[PDB]
Amino acid sequence: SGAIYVGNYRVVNRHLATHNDWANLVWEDSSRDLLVSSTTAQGCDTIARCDCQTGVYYCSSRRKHYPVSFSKPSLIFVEASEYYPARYQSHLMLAVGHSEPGDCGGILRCQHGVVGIVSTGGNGLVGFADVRDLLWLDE
Ligand SMILES: Cn1nc(C(=O)NCCc2cscn2)c2ccccc21
Ligand SMILES: [Zn+2]
Repeated sequence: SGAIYVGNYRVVNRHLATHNDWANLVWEDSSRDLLVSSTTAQGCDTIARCDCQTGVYYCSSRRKHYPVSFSKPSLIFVEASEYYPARYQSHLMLAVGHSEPGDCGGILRCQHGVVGIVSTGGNGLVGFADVRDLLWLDE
């Protein structure tokens, strides 16, 4: 689990979105595993606007943060789960690192702020859903 709070928005994995997230829907993209909902309270996380390929991510299955090198956001074929069939997920970044299904929602951060959130994994690789291109989150 996990979410990013910026301004009047909440950014979550689309497959983990609650009934309340869907009732206050702003934007969703099934190909990216992302959903954004509106909030009453003002969030204060900072979104990174950069092309960093190094950062740190939170791994709840180990209660630890790991520093990683990750690829640039792209279109990668990912295997099926109970939430999605096997498909091409877009705006996805991979890194060598540990992850489990329950780790989805953990934030990946660089010196500039929040880069994205854990969304896919397997074979000793962890995938993150990029949020740096969503410029409207700051207004
Ligand atoms: C981080 N992580 N996530 C999952 C997962 O099944 N849930 C996401 C659902 C999904 C499927 S394709 C994009 N999102 C996973 C499975 C094994 C190991 C690590 C993992
Ligand atoms: Zn950066």
